[PDB]
Amino acid sequence: DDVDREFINCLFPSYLLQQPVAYDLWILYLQHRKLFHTRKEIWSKLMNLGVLGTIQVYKYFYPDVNDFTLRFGDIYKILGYFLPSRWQAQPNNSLQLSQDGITHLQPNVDFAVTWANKSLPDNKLTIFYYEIKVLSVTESAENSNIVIGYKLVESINKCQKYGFDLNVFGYCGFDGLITNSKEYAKPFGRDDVIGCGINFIDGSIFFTKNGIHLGNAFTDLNDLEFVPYVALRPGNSIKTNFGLNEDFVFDIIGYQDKWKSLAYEHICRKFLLGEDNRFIDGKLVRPDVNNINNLSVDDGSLPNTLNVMINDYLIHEGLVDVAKGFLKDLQKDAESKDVIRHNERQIMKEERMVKIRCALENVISNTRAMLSTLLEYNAFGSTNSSDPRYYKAINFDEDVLN
Amino acid sequence: YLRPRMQFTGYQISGYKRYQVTVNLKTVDLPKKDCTSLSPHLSGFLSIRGLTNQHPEISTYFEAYAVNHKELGFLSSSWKDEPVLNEFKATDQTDLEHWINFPSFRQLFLM
Repeated sequence: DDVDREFINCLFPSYLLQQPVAYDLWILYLQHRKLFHTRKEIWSKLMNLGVLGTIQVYKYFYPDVNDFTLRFGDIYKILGYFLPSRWQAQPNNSLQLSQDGITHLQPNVDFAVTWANKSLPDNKLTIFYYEIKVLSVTESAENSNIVIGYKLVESINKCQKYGFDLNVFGYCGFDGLITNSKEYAKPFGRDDVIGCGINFIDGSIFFTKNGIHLGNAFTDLNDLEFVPYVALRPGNSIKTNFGLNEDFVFDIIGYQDKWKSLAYEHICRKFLLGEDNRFIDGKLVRPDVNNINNLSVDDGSLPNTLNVMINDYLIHEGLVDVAKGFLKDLQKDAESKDVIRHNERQIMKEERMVKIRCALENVISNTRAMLSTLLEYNAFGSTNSSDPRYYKAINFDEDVLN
Repeated sequence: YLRPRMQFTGYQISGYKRYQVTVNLKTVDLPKKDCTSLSPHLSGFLSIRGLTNQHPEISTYFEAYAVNHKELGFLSSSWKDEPVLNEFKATDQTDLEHWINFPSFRQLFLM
């Protein structure tokens, strides 16, 4: 029903719910579904449980439609969240963090370094993004001693002394220059929203400044694990947004829509399959060919196989009259004659069986299964390990079936 | 006294010798509450001529920036990193020495 949809949009980030990672979030919500179970009542219930209150109040916008037409006319710990949600408190007590760990972060000259709550799995999601906002500056107004970015998960004193090491892919605010560089960007100062994101399709790390996309800083970073990372000198503080509480500034949703449309453009723009011919001695053997499936629209084999599957599904479901109408329409339209004869034999056999007293759903289920199997096994793009991986951009149930 | 057509006269002790210095202002453009522009605040001609010796006159066109305590501070660290403003910067220690020499600076910072 709509209440589950309202709760899952009120709990999780919106851009994460349009990726193939949304299955795991749906499973996580439905496992702990007893806690939760016209959107004003749902928002009030979520605030009573607590999703819209801290201490800076988590406000919400609610329009007034009737008046407008009148005058004119930790729960995330309980659920099992596996993505970063807060900064981690260092055991040496060198930082000041708030209760929620995102609202304030101030060091208590050497850098104070810290990382996030959890790491980012390589084979699970498509695009990750989070923002920071500089609240105070301890030099010039547009010069802050903050380094923000990502860190490779397999030197900490080197990070405290210098600001970064060889495993940090980040953006430095004291000179406007990336860590392991080049003319990329400019330094940021007070009241500046700096966003960091990673793209797992082509595998690149990008940064944004006040809603403007600043380009790709690092490239060819696939099959790796990263953690958010920040380094601050004492005197300046940041506010972090991982997307759970408030809305982003960037419009990352448009970025994701552009990449999904590019992937869909790249992909989508005999007549009996028989048994699997590569079973010998009970095991799968690799044929020494280039492809195993050789169906195409331009040769007419794909519509013929689709028509055979449609006829078999219609007969199997007890819709023999509809199959007869489909066969008549195929006769009216006219290796199609062999398809006509095979279909006619199928209705004759079904009529004989009915007088004496599937494959499509397998295609759908196998399509979903091979999309997920491609996702979780880190397949290469086309030939090289640097090509984009378009299967990461496909949500099969939300973009094709519905 | 910082009108466009205004003349100033004095000396200058260089090494141990004395020179006569004349300043003629040309354009005076002093900002207000908000200023994120690098247009020069003052402009003029400065001419130095010999007084003790027979040194010939050397006259130059100069430009100048005032110190407002919002953007252009006393120390050359709040001044932005620009190719036009990079010739006014020395060191915070040198700035502190050359400003603490004046008594009005001290009377400003002790109120």
